This record gives sequence, structure tokens and C-alpha cells, in this order.
Amino acid sequence: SKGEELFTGVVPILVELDGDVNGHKFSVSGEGEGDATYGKLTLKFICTTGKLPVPWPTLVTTLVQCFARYPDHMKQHDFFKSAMPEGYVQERTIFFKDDGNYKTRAEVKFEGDTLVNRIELKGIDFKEDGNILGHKLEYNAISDNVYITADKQKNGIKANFKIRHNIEDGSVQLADHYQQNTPIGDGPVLLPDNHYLSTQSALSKDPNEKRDHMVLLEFVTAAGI
Repeated sequence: SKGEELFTGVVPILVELDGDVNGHKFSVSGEGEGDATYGKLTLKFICTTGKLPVPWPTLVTTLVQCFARYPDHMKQHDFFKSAMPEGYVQERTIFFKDDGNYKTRAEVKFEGDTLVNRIELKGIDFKEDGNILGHKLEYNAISDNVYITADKQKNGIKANFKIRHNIEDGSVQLADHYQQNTPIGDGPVLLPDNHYLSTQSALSKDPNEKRDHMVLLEFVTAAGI
């Protein structure tokens, strides 16, 4: 509720990612706004180092679940906002089926009035001609359910989910996600019962933008209780 009060209005968001995938180094910067009352995020990301060496859709999940709309009856299950303003560390491993993996570490916290997501991504064991390094994925929305459970031993949560990315030939590239979040501060946080976040992300382009970029409109809602 201390943390939850920080999200009653529209909050500006900043995202900064430093990445290395099979030795291809890159940086992405993002800005936008989130409105947790509606579970709504609007963001624009730019590759600041030039051309992105992987498909934008593969970075969506990595590039602020504190903006999830938790129904009133599930408010005692919102770990993410309860960690604020000091924040949380989000770590993932993302296994691309028949290809490489991403490992990510992010810190999500407030800097003044701004919610900041600072990320390091490391990708290894990708195939030069695979769907990822070969840029064979469609620039398509992604939607799925993030399954959350408590992790008492680290005073945090774990999550797992699958994203099925459409491939240009009509097939699918599976990305299996394994997630862990832990608070940065030492204050109390809400450890939830099992539930999920229903998440939909729509991907678009800015017609006047010449840099490599992605525009995102996302809706995230807690459910399953």
C-alpha cells in the first residue's frame, strides 16, 4: 500500500539495456508511460548503437510488471508494487528451442518520479543461420500468461511462461522463460499465492523514425484467483 500509492496516476518510464548476443554488442534505450489503474504501458525503444542484431520481438519481455492491474480482490498478491520505491531485481533465463539462450539481470526502481528499468542481457549458443541471428521472426504481437508463485527462501517470487514467436514460413519459435524477482530493500513485501498475469503486447513502427526502433502498447492484468 505504501508502494501501491506510487502507481495511482500516470508514471513516466525509462528503460536502458546493454546487450551482447554471440559477441554482437548493442544498446537499447526506451521511454514512455505506465498507468497501473488500467494495466496500460506505452513505450518507444531505440537501438542506440545502430542495427539491432536480434529480432525486436525477442527483446519485448526483457524490456516492468509493477504496472500490472491487480483487481481489488487480489491486491495483497502484488509483489511488484510492494517492493517499491527501493525496487527489485528481475533475473531471467530465456531458452529458445533448438537455438541459444538469453540471460538477463535487471534492476527496476524509482529515480525520483520516474520508474527505471536498467538491464544487462547476455546471449550465447545461437546459430548464425537460426531464426534469431537470421532475423526470421515476424514483427508480431505477443500474448501469454505469466505464471507466478512465491519464493519464500529469497523473499521474492518466481515465474515461468512460454512465448511462441511466429516465424516467416508459418512455423513457430518457442521461447521458454524462467524468472526470479527479489527485493532490493529490506522492508516487508507481499508474497503471493499462485496466480498469473495476462499480458498482451502490440508492436508497431513510427513512420517518421529512421533509427532502428520499436513502438509498444501493452496491457497487463492479474488473474486466476
